[PDB]
Amino acid sequence: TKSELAVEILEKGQVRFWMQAEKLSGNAKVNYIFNEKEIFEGPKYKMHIDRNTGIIEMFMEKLQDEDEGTYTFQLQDGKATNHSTVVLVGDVFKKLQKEAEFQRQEWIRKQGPHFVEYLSWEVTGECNVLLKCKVANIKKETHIVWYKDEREISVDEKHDFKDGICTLLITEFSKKDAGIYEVILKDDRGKDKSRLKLVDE
Repeated sequence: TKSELAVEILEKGQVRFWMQAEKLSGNAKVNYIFNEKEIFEGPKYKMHIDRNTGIIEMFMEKLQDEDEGTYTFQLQDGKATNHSTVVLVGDVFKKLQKEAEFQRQEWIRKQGPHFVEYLSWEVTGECNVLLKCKVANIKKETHIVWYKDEREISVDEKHDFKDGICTLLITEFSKKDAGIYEVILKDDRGKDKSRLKLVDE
């Protein structure tokens, strides 16, 4: 065994269980085990063996809570028999699960219109407040919608860009302008949201 069973998070948040054998014959057999029960290729687990490199892999799209536990690859090649086990319990499980969830959601988010910088505010002009954000992967069809307190606020609709700044000018800022501002980006590729609680005293 060149390396024992280990688990890492890949791009798109995929979960990769892998180990490396020094050598495989091409006639090797692997059994995959989770919490003392054999598991099989299908909608949940995908398995791969690369003969030349000795790499044996199992992939998952994400970790459900019930996926906490002990994983074993049982390897048989000729008379040689080995196993390698990883225990995914406690903090390591939580960390893997959260990292997978975060990376998967981030990859998805980025395939559509999304925020690069979330809402912030500045003062400009004659005591005005400008709300601003920075967005990316916008297309002509993308809807950009601004709200205060769940009520739409109309702005000029000129996003003749893919990446850029979106702003909302609040003229003569006063108490009536306090509230929860939101900007939604959306098209058939995805939806992203930003929020800003603007107070006045």
